[PDB]
Amino acid sequence: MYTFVVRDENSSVYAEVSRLLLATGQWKRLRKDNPRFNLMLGERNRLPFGRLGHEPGLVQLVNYYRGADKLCRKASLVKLIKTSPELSESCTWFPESYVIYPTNLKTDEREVFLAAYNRRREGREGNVWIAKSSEGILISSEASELLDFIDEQGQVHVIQKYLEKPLLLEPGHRKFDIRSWVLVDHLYNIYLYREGVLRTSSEPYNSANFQDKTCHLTNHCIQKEYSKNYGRYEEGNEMFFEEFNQYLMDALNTTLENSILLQIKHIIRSCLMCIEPAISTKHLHYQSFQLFGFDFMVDEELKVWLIEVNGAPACAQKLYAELCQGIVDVAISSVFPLTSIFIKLHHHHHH
Amino acid sequence: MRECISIHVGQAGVQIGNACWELYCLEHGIQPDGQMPSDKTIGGGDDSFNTFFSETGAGKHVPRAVFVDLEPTVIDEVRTGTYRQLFHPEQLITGKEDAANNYARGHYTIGKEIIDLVLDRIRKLADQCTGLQGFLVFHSFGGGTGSGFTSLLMERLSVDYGKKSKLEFSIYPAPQVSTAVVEPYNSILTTHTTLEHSDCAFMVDNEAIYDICRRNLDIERPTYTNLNRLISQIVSSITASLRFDGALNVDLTEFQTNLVPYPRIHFPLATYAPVISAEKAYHEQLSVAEITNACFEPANQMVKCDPRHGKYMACCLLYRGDVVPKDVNAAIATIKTKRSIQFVDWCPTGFKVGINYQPPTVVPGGDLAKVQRAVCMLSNTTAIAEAWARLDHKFDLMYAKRAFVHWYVGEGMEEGEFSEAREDMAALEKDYEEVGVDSV
Amino acid sequence: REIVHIQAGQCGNQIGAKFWEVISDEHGIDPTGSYHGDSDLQLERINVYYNEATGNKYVPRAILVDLEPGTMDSVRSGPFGQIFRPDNFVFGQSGAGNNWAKGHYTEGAELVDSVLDVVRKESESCDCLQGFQLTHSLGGGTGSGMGTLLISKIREEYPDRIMNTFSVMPSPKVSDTVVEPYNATLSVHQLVENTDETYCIDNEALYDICFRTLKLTTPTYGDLNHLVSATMSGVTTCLRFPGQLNADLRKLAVNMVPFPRLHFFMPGFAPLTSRQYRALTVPELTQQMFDSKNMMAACDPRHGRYLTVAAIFRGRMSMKEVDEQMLNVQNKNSSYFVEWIPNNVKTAVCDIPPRGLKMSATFIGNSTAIQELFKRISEQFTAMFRRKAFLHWYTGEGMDEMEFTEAESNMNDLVSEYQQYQDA
Amino acid sequence: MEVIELNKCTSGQSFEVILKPPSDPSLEEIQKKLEAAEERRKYQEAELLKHLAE
Ligand SMILES: Nc1nc2c(ncn2[C@@H]2O[C@H](COP(=O)(O)OP(=O)(O)OP(=O)(O)O)[C@@H](O)[C@H]2O)c(=O)[nH]1
Ligand SMILES: COc1cc(-c2ccnc3cc(-c4ccc5c(ccn5C)c4)nn23)cc(OC)c1OC
Ligand SMILES: Nc1ncnc2c1ncn2[C@@H]1O[C@H](COP(=O)(O)OP(=O)(O)CP(=O)(O)O)[C@@H](O)[C@H]1O
Ligand SMILES: Nc1nc2c(ncn2[C@@H]2O[C@H](COP(=O)(O)OP(=O)(O)O)[C@@H](O)[C@H]2O)c(=O)[nH]1
Ligand SMILES: [Ca+2]
Ligand SMILES: [Ca+2]
Ligand SMILES: [Ca+2]
Ligand SMILES: [Cl-]
Ligand SMILES: [Mg+2]
Ligand SMILES: [Mg+2]
Ligand SMILES: [Mg+2]
Ligand SMILES: [Mg+2]
Repeated sequence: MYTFVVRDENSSVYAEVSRLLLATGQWKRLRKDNPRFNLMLGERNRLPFGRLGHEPGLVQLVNYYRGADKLCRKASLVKLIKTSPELSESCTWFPESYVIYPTNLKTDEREVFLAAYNRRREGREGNVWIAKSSEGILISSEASELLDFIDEQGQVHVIQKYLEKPLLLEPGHRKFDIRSWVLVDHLYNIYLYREGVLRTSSEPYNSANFQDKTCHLTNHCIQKEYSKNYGRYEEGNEMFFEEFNQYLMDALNTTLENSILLQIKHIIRSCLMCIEPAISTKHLHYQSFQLFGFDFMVDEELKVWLIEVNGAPACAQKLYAELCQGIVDVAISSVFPLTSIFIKLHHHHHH
Repeated sequence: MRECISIHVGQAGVQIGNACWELYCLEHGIQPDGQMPSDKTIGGGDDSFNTFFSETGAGKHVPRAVFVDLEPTVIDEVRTGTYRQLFHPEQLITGKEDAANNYARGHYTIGKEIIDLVLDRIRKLADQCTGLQGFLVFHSFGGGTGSGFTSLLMERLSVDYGKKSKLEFSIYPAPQVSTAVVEPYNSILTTHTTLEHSDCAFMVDNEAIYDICRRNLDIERPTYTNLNRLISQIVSSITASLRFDGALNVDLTEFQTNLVPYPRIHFPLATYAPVISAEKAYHEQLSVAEITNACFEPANQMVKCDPRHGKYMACCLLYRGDVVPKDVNAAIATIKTKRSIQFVDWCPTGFKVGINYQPPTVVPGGDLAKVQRAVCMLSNTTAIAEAWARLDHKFDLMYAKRAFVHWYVGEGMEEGEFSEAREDMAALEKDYEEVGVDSV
Repeated sequence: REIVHIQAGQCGNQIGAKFWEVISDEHGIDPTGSYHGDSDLQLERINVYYNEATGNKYVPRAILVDLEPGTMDSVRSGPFGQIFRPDNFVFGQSGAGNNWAKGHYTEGAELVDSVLDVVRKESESCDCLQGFQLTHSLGGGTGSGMGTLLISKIREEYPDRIMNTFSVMPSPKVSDTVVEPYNATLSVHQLVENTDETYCIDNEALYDICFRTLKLTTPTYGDLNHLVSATMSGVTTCLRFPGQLNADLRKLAVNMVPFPRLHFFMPGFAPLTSRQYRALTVPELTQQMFDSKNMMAACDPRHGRYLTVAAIFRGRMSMKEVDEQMLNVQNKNSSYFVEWIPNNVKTAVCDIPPRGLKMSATFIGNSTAIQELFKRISEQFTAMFRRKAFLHWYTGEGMDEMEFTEAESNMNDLVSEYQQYQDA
Repeated sequence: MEVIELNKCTSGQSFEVILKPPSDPSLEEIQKKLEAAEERRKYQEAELLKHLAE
């Protein structure tokens, strides 16, 4: 009888893993601060990694990788990509991004940022940007506007190139993003969940008024709120992969695998292999797994762009059941024994 | 040459002291009766080994050590043991009633009645010192004597020898190695009163030493003799530069200069490799690269913690055996590329290296195989604060209910010393997090 | 080091005699006090319970107390009767009539100073006395009333030694008289105040064990005392045999007692034996020793939470297996150990097994479930006291009803204190 | 990677390699504290002996 504790009540996905585990009849939940657990489903903030792996006679496992937040905070990720030789400043799948500290706080790139802007305006290039942080987003061609706005707010912001030429689904002439769920187990196997989702805009994309941000922001929250046509084409403004595949076959004569998924698997693999030496628990006295949400954009040339990585994602309603069963299968029962829904991401090219 | 006095307090400090002096004798060629044939300057000297041994007219080489236990059974085994002749009776000090795992009983009650006798015995050793640098203090955190008496001794040594340096070797408590239920209390209390009196302190988590002994020595249930011979190797690694010719860490002050830039953050992590079983039939010797790499595996540290999630303030490699500078730099080069080694911004990213060509000596019949090269890394990383987090949490659980508190007040301690000590530790954890974390 | 042992009253002397018979046989010492063993481990800690005599004979540091001479004459007549220092037989003639008041205030007061004189002579011959252990019952008059008077006097004269008792709790299933709840309630208050650790031995539990699992249809006091002897040998192993744990009660007291009044321990033994040959495995020892059916206090551990636990394994066995099994009852039943005392289970081992077994385990629980014992005594007390029944036996020796009201108030307080930590 | 302050002797060598440059109470206060605890003990003992005398 394995033992576990729950320290995030507000997590849709690990609530279901909690119940799935009880139903085995071989897992018993302890109280929050009982230290004699096998498994910790821990808090989002200030998870006490320093207290794991010190209980004699207990293999211990937590559902978070210590250090994985350098992938999962906007400013961190930018700094990680620019500084890590495996990703490089010359990184083809990440949008141009610059970290910007507000002036109250006074590292920061804001004047090497305008180098690029000035280069671009004198270059007659498309020159929309987007400022963002880790709801408070500004899309503007006015650089002199953008650094205005960052400093009115008090936390650090990322300025990133805006994807002016996105792939738009028809009918709708409308934007979307792709969310992938990836599970990294204690062995640092990288598992892509076979089902993703497209979070679609229900507004036609208009490239001349970025001041209105509902055809520009595909967040499920904003679409159910502000936009006239939520639910119009897709249930919950969520398109799944079988549909998006068929559309690509009919509309563009390709498939999801060739045109988009190869790129996505390469981005996932590259991100997680980059931080693997910093967060691996291979020789550690406790063990980690974690579920990530990767968010990609597709431009009209079917090039895939990573926009962010989410360290504590929620699932799509229809997929909770299958994903959560899969987390128990490969993350938990792998360590505590009682056709796969994941694609193992491994590549060993010789050079 | 400047002399160093070793002070061993309580059971843990005495038994580890015996391991250390056994090893030292084997390393310097001193026999159990104190004779050192190779010492050609008979009855005197100022060689490097003289910092730890004094000499008598007859040619006896005598540890600059005092043993102190509040009950006799542990030091009696010194008095009757195979190194009986090594020590002067005046250096072995025993009470008759111990501190019963109670910090307050060792500090206040039993301490008051023996502290002056100990300082007088300590003074007899200081008086045969042309130039004393200070003290090496061996004790457990969890014992009543090792915690309570030691902190009283540390306070008085600050008074009676204020310009001297004081280093500690402190066994941190682990439930796997027999443990009183109030050892978290004792730990926090003695850390709080010793913090300003100690210039540098090497913590040894009995949990890490235990697991090294099971995993690398194939000892399924390690004894204190197993644990202490390993600890003794590590301590010997750390002190060898005071006992041997060289130019790194040549006096106690250099330990603080080289390892402790911030004086409160004075807890260097020790990592040691390789530990090889003497029962291992076929063993292939490990290289300079391989043993230096092993310095960055947590399974080899004296305190299990994760240095990737902290920052370094200093780092020394002490090698013993067949090691030459260019292999160290080649090994360091390859390691910086494959490993998370981040320093605080105001320190250089660099390694002070010391090589002594004599490989580690092993106690005959011990558990450690002889090796051709070994290294002990001393890194002052903020990741060691994990051990304070663990201790403090356990302290918090018990003190919320005042469990066992009545035992301390009964010795004359005031409850408020508990919360004072816990508040100091609260500051220390935040210092560590200031230095070693940048904001999320 | 040295412990001075006292046994008071009928039950105190019968169990105390059989304790000294059992452990003297362990240590090789024969009925004339002459050693005859084959190991030096038998004599390394022999000084804790024995004085060395002229001729290096071993004499128990044991004082034998009663207000009548009957039982002690049976002891002097008994198997090991001559092992005892004759000067240490201290007895009155009148008895205490199962009357706490006679034990504590009248008959016993007359005898107590002479008991303290023998205590003092045994203390002075001690290199470094650590404290005292008393065996007595709480349901009669001598062990209950005089025993607690002695405990009070001894604390006055030695306030810094450890006081330790093995106290037999009365039960209507093994009952001599109706006034036992009165005697026991009066005694319990003394124990809360003036001992450091009390082993609660419930005659209820000893009966059920003898009946339900030893299959003894008509258990005698002899059967009950077999169990008590075996348990007493087990809890005193560290006091009598070499080990990594030395022989001192203070350290045990410090690690078992988080709050001074809650020092009432539920003992247990495995395998439960009547006076077989099957090998008991380490997993079996461990499962049994924690089994409610092996507890000598008729309380259900699952009704409370363990504050602290001490466990003592005897025999040749794998401590790796011992460590494993201990870790797995605590990891598999972590509900029943308070989370606010980390690592509150301690395990000791001793190579030497008791007579007739190759492997035994002794359990020592400080559980809040022990309140059930005190509630039970309290309900029996109250059922008589609300009618002032049988009080005249006590008022006739000078006691007032107020002192009864105070004693039950004290025991109900102790019960509330246990309850407070079962919910904390 | 600079290798500096090399020192040799017959026992061994030492040096420093740099990957990258930077970016007490009185005796009387103690004996007082020890005596204040001692009187807290002797008080509590007097409270016990007073209680025992009652
Ligand atoms: N590594 C190691 N730890 C020890 C040793 N002896 C005791 N310890 C540990 O120290 C703690 C107990 O402290 P002790 O040194 O035995 O206590 P003490 O200082 O003698 O004080 P009292 O016995 O309370 O008077 C426990 O955590 C032990 O595991 C030893 O020889 N080696
Ligand atoms: C004289 O009798 C005995 C003495 C000791 C004993 C001697 C020396 N030191 C200690 C330390 C603990 C001890 C006790 C309980 C503990 C811990 C840690 C957690 N918990 C709950 C430590 N016990 N002990 C031990 C015995 O058996 C367990 C004895 O017999 C019952
Ligand atoms: N450089 C960029 N170019 C084009 N669109 C972008 C963009 N950056 C963000 N977006 C759009 O903004 C939306 C969300 O931005 P953001 O990166 O902050 O996600 P989010 O953290 O707010 C919610 P979640 O964490 O679930 O993804 C994306 O879905 C995308 O539609
Ligand atoms: N287990 C056990 N209980 C006893 C024994 N003798 C008496 N008892 C119980 O002790 C209580 C009576 O106490 P007793 O010792 O005879 O009175 P005292 O002689 O005045 O101290 C009752 O609970 C009896 O059941 C005995 O030998 N063994
Ligand atoms: Ca010389
Ligand atoms: Ca100082
Ligand atoms: Ca009379
Ligand atoms: Cl000085
Ligand atoms: Mg986000
Ligand atoms: Mg001791
Ligand atoms: Mg009777
Ligand atoms: Mg008199």
